[PDB]
Amino acid sequence: EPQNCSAT
Amino acid sequence: MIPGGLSEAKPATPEIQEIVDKVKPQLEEKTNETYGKLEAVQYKTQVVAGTNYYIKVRAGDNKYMHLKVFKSLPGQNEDLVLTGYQVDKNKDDELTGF
Amino acid sequence: YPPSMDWRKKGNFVSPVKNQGSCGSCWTFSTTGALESAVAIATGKMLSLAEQQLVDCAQNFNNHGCQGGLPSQAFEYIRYNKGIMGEDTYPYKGQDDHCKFQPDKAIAFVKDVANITMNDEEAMVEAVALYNPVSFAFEVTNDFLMYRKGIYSSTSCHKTPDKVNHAVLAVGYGEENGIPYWIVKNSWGPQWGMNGYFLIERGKNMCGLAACASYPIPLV
Ligand SMILES: *[C@@H]1O[C@H](CO)[C@@H](O[C@@H]2O[C@H](CO)[C@@H](O[C@@H]3O[C@H](CO)[C@@H](O)[C@H](O)[C@@H]3O)[C@H](O)[C@H]2NC(C)=O)[C@H](O)[C@H]1NC(C)=O
Repeated sequence: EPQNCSAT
Repeated sequence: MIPGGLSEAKPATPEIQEIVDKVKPQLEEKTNETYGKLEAVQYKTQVVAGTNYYIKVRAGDNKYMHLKVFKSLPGQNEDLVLTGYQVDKNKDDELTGF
Repeated sequence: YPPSMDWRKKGNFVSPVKNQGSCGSCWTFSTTGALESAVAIATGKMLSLAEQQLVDCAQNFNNHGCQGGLPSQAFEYIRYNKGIMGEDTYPYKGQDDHCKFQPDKAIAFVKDVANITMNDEEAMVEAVALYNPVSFAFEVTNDFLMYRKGIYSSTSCHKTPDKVNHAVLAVGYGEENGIPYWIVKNSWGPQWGMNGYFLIERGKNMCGLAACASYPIPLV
């Protein structure tokens, strides 16, 4: 899974 | 709420206001205008090597401006700096990076 | 893993402290930091990678130049883009410019990217201890600004991925009198804190140290 934090 | 981005919009505070009053002479040394009262309406913060305030200032019946001030880091001796300013803004125009 | 770790001590594996100014490029400074260290650790070449590259081009990996970004994504940029140049060839300017990437000039490569699970602090502890300095983000409250020395603890921040706001480089870990900490490289010039460095309390996922951290595997 892509790092959710620096997303939106 | 990414790293290095801008915080959510928050209402203006007495410190923010102060920032706009300390800074108002600069907006003027550049625009060569003479604004009346500039009222801190809302704001956003951004973490750089210091802070970058993005202030939505209400100044004129229903005339809003978007000032951008960079507050230094406690370290060295330096004041607030008007590093940018958008004019002709609305009451709702979202504050943004610039 | 050892009670302590510190790549600076181990060698010419950590670059000088960099200053990032009034641009929201702090993420690019984590990225360049990690990679530099990786390369050095893996080869002995201490290189100073260009952050403007990331400021001007990472756009596709969900970053936004001076108004933010994440290192994992930055790492992907470096991978897919096929390299990243260093300072002397793509000077740091702090503002949003349009990409000036030049392929025959890239000096550092990213083969794969190690993503440390969300909120998994010990995995950071492992990585930093066993492989590289880890790039990371956390909530920075005003307290943090004053920082000068010691171990920065906070009851002000909240360890949630809804407000972390500053990427940094974990270059080690250690212990002080009984409280555990992180040896961290910042991107605000050497004058701030302990010569560019700061020490946050370890073990509590303080401010979200472990929220969205990573390290990169260099193509070397
Ligand atoms: C580690 O975290 C990073 C950060 O979120 C994740 O990055 C994503 O990595 C994928 C590969 O798994 C990238 O896919 C590539 O996208 C480019 C963009 O068009 C394209 O050339 C290819 O289609 C390719 O699929 C993706 O760009 C990237 N996403 C972000 C938001 O940066 C990564 O998934 C995580 N790694 C692991 C092993 O979990």
